[PDB]
Amino acid sequence: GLRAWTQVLLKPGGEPKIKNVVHELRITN
Amino acid sequence: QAENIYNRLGEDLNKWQALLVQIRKARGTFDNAETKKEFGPVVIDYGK
Repeated sequence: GLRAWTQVLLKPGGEPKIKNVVHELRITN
Repeated sequence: QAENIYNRLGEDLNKWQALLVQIRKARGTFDNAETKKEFGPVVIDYGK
């Protein structure tokens, strides 16, 4: 499972998923 | 009128500080992360 999660970042193996990320912009001041 | 505003300000240090604080609050108010404010069941907001 650790190997599979590492690959996903990059059947008994498994396959997790991923969430989104904090990406944005601002001009506050 | 920038000249009229400067004349109204004069040269008071307290006046300058207050003007800066008010300008900061106002620049905070208009402009934000979102585009159209949805304040109410019918929302009109201006991105342009």
